[PDB]
Amino acid sequence: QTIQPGTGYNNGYFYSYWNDGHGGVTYTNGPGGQFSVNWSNSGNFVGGKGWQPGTKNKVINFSGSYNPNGNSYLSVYGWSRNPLIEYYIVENFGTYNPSTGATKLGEVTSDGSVYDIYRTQRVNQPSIIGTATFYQYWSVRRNHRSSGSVNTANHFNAWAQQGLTLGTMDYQIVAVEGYFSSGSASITVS
Repeated sequence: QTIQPGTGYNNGYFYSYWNDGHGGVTYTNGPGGQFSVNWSNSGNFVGGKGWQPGTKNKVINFSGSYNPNGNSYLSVYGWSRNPLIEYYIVENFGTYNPSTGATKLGEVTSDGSVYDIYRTQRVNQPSIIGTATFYQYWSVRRNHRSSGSVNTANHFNAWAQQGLTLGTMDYQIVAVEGYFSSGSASITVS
């Protein structure tokens, strides 16, 4: 059930699989909300299941295993149009804290941990509307985990209070992203 890069629907859930074409990634869709990624000396990829379009008060449940060997994240990942924003709610990462070198814009408590909030910018990088310059919003969990519940309303409200405004919501998935690393992960979304 391993597939090419692309999006669509599998077992009622929206999925989005993408990579830079380097190779070494194997993304598979499972039953219901299950999806599995296995990669060894890969390029950069983003894959996972969720909802298209996402909403601003959804409660997202994820469970399974996540074992990275290198640079990788596990997060609630999505975009917003107008303004163009790429947002992460990082639950667990590998060898690199994605917020390293980013300015901290506050904290929020949700689902049993404290999240630190950051903003970064991507200049002329690819996006859901083509090459653009856009901001990234990060909610990085302190107590890492590979299963549990995410109340996005807590993060989206905390972001709004600090001056980080989301526009119209695009896709919103539980994604495994990995940049030139190895690992395996099997996540079930609900």
